[PDB]
Amino acid sequence: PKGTIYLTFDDGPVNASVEVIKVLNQGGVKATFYFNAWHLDGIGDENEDRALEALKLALDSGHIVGNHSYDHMIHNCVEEFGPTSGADCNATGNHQIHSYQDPVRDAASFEQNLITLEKYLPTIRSYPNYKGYELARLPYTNGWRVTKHFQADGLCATSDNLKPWEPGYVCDPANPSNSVKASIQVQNILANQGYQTHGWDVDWAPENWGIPMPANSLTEAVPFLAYVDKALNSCSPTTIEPINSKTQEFPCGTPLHADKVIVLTHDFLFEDGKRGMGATQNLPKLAEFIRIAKEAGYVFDTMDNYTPRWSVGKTYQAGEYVLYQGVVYKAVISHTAQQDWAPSSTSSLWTNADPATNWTLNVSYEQGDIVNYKGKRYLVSVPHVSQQDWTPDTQNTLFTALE
Amino acid sequence: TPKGTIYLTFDDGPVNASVEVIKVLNQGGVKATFYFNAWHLDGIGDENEDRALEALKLALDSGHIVGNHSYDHMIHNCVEEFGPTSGADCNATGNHQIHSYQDPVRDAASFEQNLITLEKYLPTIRSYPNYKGYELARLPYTNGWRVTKHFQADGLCATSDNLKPWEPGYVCDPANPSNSVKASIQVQNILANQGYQTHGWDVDWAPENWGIPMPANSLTEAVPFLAYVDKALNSCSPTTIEPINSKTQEFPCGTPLHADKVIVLTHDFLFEDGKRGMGATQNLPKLAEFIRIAKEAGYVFDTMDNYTPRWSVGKTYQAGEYVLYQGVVYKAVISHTAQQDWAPSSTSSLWTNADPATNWTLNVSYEQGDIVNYKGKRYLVSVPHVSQQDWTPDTQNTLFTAL
Ligand SMILES: CC(=O)N[C@@H]1[C@@H](O)[C@H](O)[C@@H](CO)O[C@@H]1O
Ligand SMILES: CC(=O)N[C@@H]1[C@@H](O)[C@H](O)[C@@H](CO)O[C@@H]1O
Ligand SMILES: [Ca+2]
Ligand SMILES: [Ca+2]
Ligand SMILES: [Zn+2]
Ligand SMILES: [Zn+2]
Repeated sequence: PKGTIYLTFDDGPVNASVEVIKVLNQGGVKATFYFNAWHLDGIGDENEDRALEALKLALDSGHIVGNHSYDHMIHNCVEEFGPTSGADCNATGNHQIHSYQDPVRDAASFEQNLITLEKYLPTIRSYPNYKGYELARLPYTNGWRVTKHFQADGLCATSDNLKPWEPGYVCDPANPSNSVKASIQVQNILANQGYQTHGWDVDWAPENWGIPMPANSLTEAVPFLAYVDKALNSCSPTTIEPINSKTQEFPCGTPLHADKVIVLTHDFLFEDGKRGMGATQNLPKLAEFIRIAKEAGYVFDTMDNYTPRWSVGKTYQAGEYVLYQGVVYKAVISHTAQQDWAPSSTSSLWTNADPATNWTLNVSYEQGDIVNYKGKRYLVSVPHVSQQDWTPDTQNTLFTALE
Repeated sequence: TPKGTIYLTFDDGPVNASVEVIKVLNQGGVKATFYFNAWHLDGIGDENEDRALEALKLALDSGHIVGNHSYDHMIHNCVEEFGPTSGADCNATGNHQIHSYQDPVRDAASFEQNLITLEKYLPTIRSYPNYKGYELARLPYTNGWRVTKHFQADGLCATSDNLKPWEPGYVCDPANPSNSVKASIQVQNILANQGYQTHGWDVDWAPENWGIPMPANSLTEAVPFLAYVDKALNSCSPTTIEPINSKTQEFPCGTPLHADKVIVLTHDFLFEDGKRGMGATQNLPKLAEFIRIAKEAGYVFDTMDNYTPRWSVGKTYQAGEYVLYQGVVYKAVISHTAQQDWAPSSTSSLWTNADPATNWTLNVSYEQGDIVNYKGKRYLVSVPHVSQQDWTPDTQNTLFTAL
């Protein structure tokens, strides 16, 4: 395979999601859907009466469902959140403005998302492809919490004053907006609940948002495949445009990102409706893209596999990463995986490399890491692998409490 | 060896009274488990609770275990519309135990809301290893257990559709439980599919006399309460306990995991000088004394996170013995001594997963007649077997029969 494409669809489940999924199924591929459950409540200002149907269809078809927050942060676009808020924020177009404010409340939206999904589809946890409590992606934000050493933020994703295209708009990644700062804190809060978050490499979007029916200008399949070819092994989260889509400090060349392209797109771009004739014009682009991408040697996978599953029989090199039971591990020593020697909190063969900051067992801590433990912050003074006896409040040779 | 293990469990905190309870436990040199309802943090729980957050912090800083007792103690099912006054409204009627569970999906959701509220008021709470809000739960009103796949049982008369246990004409039929009970059974199953264990109790430290104006004053004295604990030790109390709504009728008497252990239920609010009596002045001394004399009698105190004993390297396990490892219950396949690199897991030959859940799961020893959920469908285990990845119920029409 020349690479692996991860088709990721944001902002469903909506009516438009249904035909998208059928195109995927016909194409013989699985995708990842980052869902906002407010559509299930009928308050998301989309054609969304088939939201539940779409959710079930996504899950019955084997696609992965991940967590895009309950309301896409629309509570931070309006004065008081309610059933008309999506339409209000759509009226103003202030989505990217003050998008994150109180990061605790904003992170709680992701958990509210689990509540609502599990409300409308009480069986959802019986689906192994339901990953709502494991995989997430922040509204507006090309931000990543993949592993302890694969993390980076969208430093100008959202603004305190002006939308990006506007004159005089400033973006200083070194002194990011308050919204960006808050969004970083959300990332951290989620990572401490065990989420990975993933950004994207390429965004399948209207080439022109200024024309009527802008969804019609979704990149045609052939040139889109060119964009994908260009993103492959090219650290495109740093070079992608527009600016609010960049991940400025993305660890170019980080091993898990090799030979992979994450495509972001939006279900709503594939309906015939307020944005254009997206079903008529864009469903065949999706279909053709899948066909010609396969032809060209790409395979398609899902974000539960973006960090590969630990596999019995496979030989691992030290430093290689796996996902095992939702936790990221990094191989300590090269070896071949066998049945009883899975990664764990006590394995000598692996350390826990989750992208989290709370003190955790069997983590290779590095000098300069700051960890949280029983409500305090501690600076790691000497590198070591955490173990139960070496708690930060009792090991001042390893940790120093910060003020 | 100790005479047995006592698990002090305090329900309905965090409130003001919690603080002095915690201090006495601390002076007693013991750790307890608090099953909390976060509505007190919002100040709508109708208790003296301005120090709720102080109490939560103190509980966690003192090393006590925090477990999930749901956000509002199901008060939303005691009133027409849940709101800031519903606690008082329900205290006005005394209908806590009537229609206590209705929509199990919604009631189970209160346990997740509890997580949200706790993590809102104390954003650092996940940095406490003693925070087990997302792992350990107890249903309001209900002596119900989801411990292991072979250690589960319900409070078949815990809650009612009409009358309370003391009202004449009240009838408890375990064989044909109330609707509220059936709903609570579903809540147990929902939480268990989210990874919770739930535990009931063996003895309840409560007013000896609810008919006086200051009922808290009649909390059993230390010596005779110790006698109750003694009586409970190895004698299947959940079946014999009174009142009837506190029974666990089908409790697996003699089940090994329950041997030599006594779980004590009590309530923080019984240790307050206030509307229930002189709880602080009268009951804090009883608590202190009970701790002293229990120890002198050979008992040790432990927390509910250890009720299912944590897996520990170096310990020898026997075939069929249960452990907890990373919040998951496992059951030993053969007698062996535990080694660092051979931990229980989804792929371990030494252990099977024995969580008390019903969703189809890897490496579970299924029995004939077990019913599992998988991708939205229910399957009868026709051929008992240990589940593996290639034997998903949708593809194994000999091992499983679709219902
Ligand atoms: C231009 C456009 O379609 N923007 C949409 C907005 O309509 C929607 O409410 C939001 C949440 O899904 O996502 C995007 O910002
Ligand atoms: C008689 C008594 O004290 N009942 C209490 C009730 O007051 C309280 O609101 C509820 C939830 O905390 O727990 C108990 O049912
Ligand atoms: Ca995880
Ligand atoms: Ca668990
Ligand atoms: Zn989005
Ligand atoms: Zn209670």
